[PDB]
Amino acid sequence: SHMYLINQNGWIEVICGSMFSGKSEELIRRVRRTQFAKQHAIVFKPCVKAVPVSASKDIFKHITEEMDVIAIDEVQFFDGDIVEVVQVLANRGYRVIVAGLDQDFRGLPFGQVPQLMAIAEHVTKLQAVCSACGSPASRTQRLIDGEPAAFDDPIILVGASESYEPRCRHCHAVPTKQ
Amino acid sequence: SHMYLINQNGWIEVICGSMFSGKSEELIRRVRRTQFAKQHAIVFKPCVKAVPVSASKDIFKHITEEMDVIAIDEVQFFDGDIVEVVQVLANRGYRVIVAGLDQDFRGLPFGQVPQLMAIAEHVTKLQAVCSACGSPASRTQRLIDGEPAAFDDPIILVGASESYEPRCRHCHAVPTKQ
Amino acid sequence: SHMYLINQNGWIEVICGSMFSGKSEELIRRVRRTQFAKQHAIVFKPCVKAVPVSASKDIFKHITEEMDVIAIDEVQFFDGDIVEVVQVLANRGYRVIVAGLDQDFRGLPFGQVPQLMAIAEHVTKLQAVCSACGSPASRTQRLIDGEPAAFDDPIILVGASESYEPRCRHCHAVPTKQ
Amino acid sequence: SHMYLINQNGWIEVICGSMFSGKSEELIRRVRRTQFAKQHAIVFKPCVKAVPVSASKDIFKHITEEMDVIAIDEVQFFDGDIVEVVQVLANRGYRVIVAGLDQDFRGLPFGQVPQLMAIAEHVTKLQAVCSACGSPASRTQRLIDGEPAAFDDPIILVGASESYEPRCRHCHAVPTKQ
Ligand SMILES: Cc1cn([C@H]2C[C@H](O)[C@@H](CO)O2)c(=O)[nH]c1=O
Ligand SMILES: Cc1cn([C@H]2C[C@H](O)[C@@H](CO)O2)c(=O)[nH]c1=O
Ligand SMILES: Cc1cn([C@H]2C[C@H](O)[C@@H](CO)O2)c(=O)[nH]c1=O
Ligand SMILES: Cc1cn([C@H]2C[C@H](O)[C@@H](CO)O2)c(=O)[nH]c1=O
Ligand SMILES: [Zn+2]
Ligand SMILES: [Zn+2]
Ligand SMILES: [Zn+2]
Ligand SMILES: [Zn+2]
Repeated sequence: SHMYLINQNGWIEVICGSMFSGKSEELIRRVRRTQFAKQHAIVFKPCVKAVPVSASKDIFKHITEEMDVIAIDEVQFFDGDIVEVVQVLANRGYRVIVAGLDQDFRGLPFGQVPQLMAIAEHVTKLQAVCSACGSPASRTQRLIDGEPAAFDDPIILVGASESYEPRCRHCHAVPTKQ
Repeated sequence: SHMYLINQNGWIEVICGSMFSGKSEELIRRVRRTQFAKQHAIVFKPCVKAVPVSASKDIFKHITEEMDVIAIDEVQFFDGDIVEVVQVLANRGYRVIVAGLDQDFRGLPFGQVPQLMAIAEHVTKLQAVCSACGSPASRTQRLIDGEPAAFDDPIILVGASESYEPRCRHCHAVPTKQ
Repeated sequence: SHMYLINQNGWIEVICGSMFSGKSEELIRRVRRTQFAKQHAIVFKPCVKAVPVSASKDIFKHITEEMDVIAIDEVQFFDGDIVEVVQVLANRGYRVIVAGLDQDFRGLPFGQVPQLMAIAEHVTKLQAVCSACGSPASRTQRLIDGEPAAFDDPIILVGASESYEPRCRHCHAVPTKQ
Repeated sequence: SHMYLINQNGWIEVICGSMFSGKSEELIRRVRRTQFAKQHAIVFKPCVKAVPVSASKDIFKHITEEMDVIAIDEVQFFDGDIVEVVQVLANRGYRVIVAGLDQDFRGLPFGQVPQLMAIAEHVTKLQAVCSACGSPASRTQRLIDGEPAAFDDPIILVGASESYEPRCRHCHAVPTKQ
């Protein structure tokens, strides 16, 4: 015979975009509306309380039937389970709100974020303002001593303003070796 | 003869919605992207610095050719000039970002906000979560000692949580005399 | 004593923008999703069937308890009742979808559209592409024999391509007498 | 030495969602605004003119310096090159508009659509109305003789109403063997 688990009407909201676009601020705006309504919310991170986790499946250990809203920040960093983990959470009737980068510094899709964008009921893509020219940005520029990082430098490198900048595609510079 | 002033490509962004929807937080998110880009921003209020003003036309006194972005919060409160003031600012090439309530406590259009929504290049309408039932809110409920305010009580009454609550239309209650 | 009619969770969606932005096409897209779901829809116009009406209150005569979705096109043209008419429809539990111009040819708010934008749960503002320069348009330019219409010519003038064009604010030209 | 090709300010717009959500209609709305502005547009499909192509890289053969806008429908069907092909088109200064399913019938990410959603400047996710319950849909249900298709049936199966239906997640049924 065939098996069928009946999903509940939870859902997923994805917030994504380059660094500096206010993804985390928008996650928190949404979460805050939640509290004015007196719902129970929890926020997860890698490394209302914010709870660090080393694996996606660890999220389960921290959850209750009491809880209404599950937020996860910096999702690009989450492991390969994260797609399944959020699907199951939504299927259980939770509002799952998820924020992370769409693209790494090369302009390539970051981690499981594209998959989350695909399965999500709602997607919000935020833009920053380009540092070089003032028009809408859609990229994170990595700089090293003022110089644009090469296409071959590591995908993951934890940092902030000291290494990163928002740019439109025109101003985005990712040099390759020949 | 006929006169013609050539507008520049400034524009208007309206952020609106009931109390508690995060209008001001979203104004500030937008303004903050501005600073990461090193643009000059100013924020106006009734009663990056926040500058109180008693009339809309007073905004002009505080502006420069240096400045790039003009934000105005709590726009429902601004006088009858505000439509013209923002049109002229945009026409001068500024990015004008404006936040205020769409509706008063009766569910009726608040101040000049509907007109601003009409002339604006961008409109963003934010929703809170309903306090009574947990579904998307689109109204501000006024309560007085737990009781829903009558349709005849003043349009303007400055307050916060001690008198106000977000609700969907179903849960919104505005009683009338007979 | 005080009276209170309990609203149902109907709602309003406003679609607005300059001529040529595809307001009517988007109204119909939405309406069409409705039919794939086997809901009962009706469309109203001034002058699934499209039904002309000379007054807003006339809409009532054409409605049923069977019906689920009420669409109204060219709302700028509707009389002063239209705000109340749509509020009551929503309050009765209908999905009310409404399309019309945000601005007349002068760049001023058109009819009751700003009020509808204020009371609506959802607002969608569509942009066309500017004819003069190719960037996003937000205005309807009126031309008469190639020449930009004066600020004093009538507010209402029924027409299409033979008199009208979409423009950004920079390219929008509304001359005034001196 | 290192190589650097300077991108132009073209961009990508993704339109996605379940079957029946009006993706193609919205592609055409956008394309049509283009024509009112007198820009040169072309539309591509798998199998203003609509041009069938068997490989993504074939798109190049059909393009000019004259052309301004490149639309591609049913993108889930396009091969592994499509991400690169659209990146390069945007990088060359074209407005690239792309429409396809976010999810296959199992609720899993379809083809290269998630990657396109990640690299795109704009993402629009459209919802249909659920056939079973009338609330917003976010899934395509596959039915075979009235019965929900198993999780193991082929990923690709060309069809329309005779096999497919839009549903919310609650009503979506994808049975598995045990
Ligand atoms: C753009 C980018 C950011 N990051 C990191 C830097 C920050 O710590 C984090 C985004 O907040 O992601 C990468 O690891 N790789 C990248 O390509
Ligand atoms: C909803 C509502 C708010 N307000 C006030 C209360 C707050 O001070 C402000 C919104 O932040 O507006 C009114 O004056 N009238 C109203 O109907
Ligand atoms: C822009 C504009 C359009 N119209 C009319 C022309 C069209 O018939 C209709 C929009 O489809 O509105 C006006 O009457 N006044 C205006 O200012
Ligand atoms: C939902 C779904 C649609 N399709 C096909 C059916 C249609 O021909 C096309 C969407 O228009 O994609 C699949 O091949 N697999 C799927 O899972
Ligand atoms: Zn730039
Ligand atoms: Zn409610
Ligand atoms: Zn223009
Ligand atoms: Zn359903």
